[PDB]
Amino acid sequence: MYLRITNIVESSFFTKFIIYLIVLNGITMGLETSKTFMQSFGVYTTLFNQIVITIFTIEIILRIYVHRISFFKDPWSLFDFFVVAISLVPTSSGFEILRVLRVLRLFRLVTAVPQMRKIVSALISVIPGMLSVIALMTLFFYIFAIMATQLFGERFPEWFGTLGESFYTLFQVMTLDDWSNGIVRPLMEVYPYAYVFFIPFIFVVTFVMINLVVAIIVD
Amino acid sequence: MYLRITNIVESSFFTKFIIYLIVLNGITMGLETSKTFMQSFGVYTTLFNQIVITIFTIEIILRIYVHRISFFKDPWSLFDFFVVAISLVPTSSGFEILRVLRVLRLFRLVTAVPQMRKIVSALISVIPGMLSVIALMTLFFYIFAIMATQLFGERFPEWFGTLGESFYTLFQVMTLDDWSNGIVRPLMEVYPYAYVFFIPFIFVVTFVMINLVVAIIVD
Amino acid sequence: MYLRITNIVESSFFTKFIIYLIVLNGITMGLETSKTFMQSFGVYTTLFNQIVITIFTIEIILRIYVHRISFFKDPWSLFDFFVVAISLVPTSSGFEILRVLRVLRLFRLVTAVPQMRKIVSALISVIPGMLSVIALMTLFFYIFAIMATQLFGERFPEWFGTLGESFYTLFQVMTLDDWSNGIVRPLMEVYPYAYVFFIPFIFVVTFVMINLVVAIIVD
Amino acid sequence: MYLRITNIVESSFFTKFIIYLIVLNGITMGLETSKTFMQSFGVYTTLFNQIVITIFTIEIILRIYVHRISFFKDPWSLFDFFVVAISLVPTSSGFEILRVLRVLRLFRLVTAVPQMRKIVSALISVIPGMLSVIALMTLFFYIFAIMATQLFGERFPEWFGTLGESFYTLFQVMTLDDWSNGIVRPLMEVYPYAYVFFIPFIFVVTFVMINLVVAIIVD
Ligand SMILES: CCOC(=O)C1=C(COCCN(C)C)NC(C)=C(C(=O)OC)[C@H]1c1ccccc1Br
Ligand SMILES: CCOC(=O)C1=C(COCCN(C)C)NC(C)=C(C(=O)OC)[C@H]1c1ccccc1Br
Ligand SMILES: [Ca+2]
Ligand SMILES: [Ca+2]
Repeated sequence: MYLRITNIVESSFFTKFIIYLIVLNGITMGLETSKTFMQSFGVYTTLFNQIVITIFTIEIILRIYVHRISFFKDPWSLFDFFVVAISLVPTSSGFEILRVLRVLRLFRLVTAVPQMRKIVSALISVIPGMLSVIALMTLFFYIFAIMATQLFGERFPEWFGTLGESFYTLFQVMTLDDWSNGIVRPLMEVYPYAYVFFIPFIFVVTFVMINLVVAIIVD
Repeated sequence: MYLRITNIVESSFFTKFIIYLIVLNGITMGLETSKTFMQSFGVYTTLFNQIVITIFTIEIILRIYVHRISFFKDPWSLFDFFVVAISLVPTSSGFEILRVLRVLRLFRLVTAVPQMRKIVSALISVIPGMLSVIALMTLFFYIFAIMATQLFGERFPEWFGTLGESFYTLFQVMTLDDWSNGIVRPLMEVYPYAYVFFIPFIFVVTFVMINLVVAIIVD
Repeated sequence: MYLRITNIVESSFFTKFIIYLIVLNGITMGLETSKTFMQSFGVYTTLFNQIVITIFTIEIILRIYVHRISFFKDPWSLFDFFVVAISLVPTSSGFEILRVLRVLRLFRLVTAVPQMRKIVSALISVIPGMLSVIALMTLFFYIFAIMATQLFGERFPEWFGTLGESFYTLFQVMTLDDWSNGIVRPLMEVYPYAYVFFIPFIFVVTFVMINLVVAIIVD
Repeated sequence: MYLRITNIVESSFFTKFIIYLIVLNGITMGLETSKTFMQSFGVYTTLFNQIVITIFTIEIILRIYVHRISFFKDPWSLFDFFVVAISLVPTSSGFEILRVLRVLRLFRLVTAVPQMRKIVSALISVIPGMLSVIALMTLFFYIFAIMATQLFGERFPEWFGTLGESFYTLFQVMTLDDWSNGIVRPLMEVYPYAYVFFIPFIFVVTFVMINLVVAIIVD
């Protein structure tokens, strides 16, 4: 010691205190959606946000002292740091995206409850086996997006004028969402063979993903 | 008479008789849909229904004396109870919801044929493992629906004006329903970076889905 | 009558001739589709048509002599039988539709090639173990069509005006097809609570589907 | 050095070198999609391209003499060959589709990298397994397309006027893309029974599809 409190924080009671708080501020932020609540009780709720934001700043500080540099190879906490930090840049300041960003803290419920922690851990763990198929596909999107841009962006700029648009569109087509009547039929009014681009494209991205799911499943 | 009654409820004719009426009522309920048919034979049917509802009412009565508490620890029968119960209440009474809700008694055909009861049970048995993946997704939806209401509810109130609306819109998107031409493209015209909310959202939401099944298959 | 003919049927000439003809009649049926070809060669192919069915009908008779009672408890032979008898339907205008049912004769390619029959039969083989589920749906879809026609057919006759219409509409939403912006958002404009029919309906119809496949998986 | 040239090629510096040129070109070709960029670097990169093909041209020539008959029985190099050949047409010729086909050379990143090769080589190997199914499906699409064209093309020529269109359309219905409100329901205004073609059509293409994957799964 070193630790004078170290045993707290480690303590079961204290964390669930954070967990009990998180679900509260999470409840607050929900109610903060109602314009009616914010005219009638906005005041109870702004300070409340700050108590919780203070306590959290506190709790994070405490946790770093105990763990010294070893807290910063814990992703969950790294997450807890940046997510609480996020909630600390001011509300009516510069960039209201940051105003919304502070709701990300509600994912701390995952961070503080090992079971969600366990789930998130399970899902990310299938990612490393996939990066190869993720690598091929991204290359393909990159190549076809380019072809689509050069083949169709002059007469159809909304969908294909810029590389990014071809990416966004191809993704849509990839998601198969309103792809015939929505994208290809029109295209085909001007360029009758455009199905020769799109129909194969649809085949490949669909074939691969399917087999991708099989490889996960086959133990 | 305890044994005398018990010997009645268990006969293969009682089961077949109630089942046959179920097959019959279900047919009438189908018949009840034609307003031509109603005009001509409507009266035949409004009464057959209550005749059937009574015979069914008796069956429930008979089965409870025999089983006492063992009738009410059986999930299938409780449902049977609650389904005939709801079929008890009158059309004029309250509002015309129960009047439709009554069609749920056709779920007795599942209730009464042992082959189907097995299928349902097999099916339901898949559910309990999911409560972990179920819960996580629910938190994710809650958080994101909140970010969505604050970001998009002023200019797109119908889709996102409300927590609920943001929930609805999101599931629709989750189902990938006309999500692209229908929602994100419009959003992007006011808020050009809206693809930065939905594309990731779609990823999380589709990946977790895969894994819900993989874990089902693998487990 | 057995001995004379039998020597023709099991031979490689008989089987190869019929099959290669299938491919010929299939090539020939593509062209009938272009009115340009039909105004310039229609008379050639309407009778080329006439000869294959002639060749197929005769072929059916022989195979029946040679196989006797064993012909009509063989499904593939039975199919060709049915698929040919149909192709025997009048050329002239008894009435128009059955005329289109003739292209089914291209399914003789399935019957007559052993690799495809393996596939088809393998496929059909999956059906019996699924049927208990199936029935479940048809009870489920039915209960709901009844509910749907009573709830929505008044203000929305096109989609829910008839039991049969509601079934259709209901099949559509299961396939998840333009289901929200297309169907249920409008419903909600009059009946704000329609999501209580369709969001559950969707979980259920989807739950069953996934689980149908896993049942395929274990088997 | 008709023979001995092999030791220069095949070197670890060699293979990796061609990869670095692919990545630059892959980057510079993305830049070719931009109209702004082409203004102040077009000639710099118009210059860049042909050098790469040339080098590639040089690299393909060297590798052939080293491998002789074997080079042209290497699947990855044949691609290399032809995707280089495409790039070898002149810049300002008659068919501007070829110019666009140039970016196909970014796929050499697949043939030149065994891990890329590993996924692609693995994926294709699945194909021979489905060829019995693919022939089946293509036979099935062909049959229903014929039927569609004779059935709906006169009143709906845009969608069914011709075989190809019916193919496209049928392919569309099969991705279930806007099929109902988009394709079938309109049909039904004129041909009330069209769901009888399409709902069965849907079951079948979905049935074969799902089961195809399960076979992939078990194997
Ligand atoms: C925060 C709880 O979720 C909701 O706010 C909603 C309810 C609350 O009931 C929840 C019923 N639940 C079991 C599906 N109905 C469901 C169903 C919705 C939803 O988005 O479904 C996922 C929304 C809603 C949708 C459409 C119009 C208004 C509103 Br309010
Ligand atoms: C036929 C697609 O239906 C699905 O439910 C699947 C989704 C989509 O379901 C969730 C809702 N969705 C439309 C986003 N992801 C894709 C990619 C799948 C596929 O392999 O077919 C292309 C299947 C699937 C998911 C999980 C486990 C096994 C399978 Br088979
Ligand atoms: Ca759509
Ligand atoms: Ca859709």
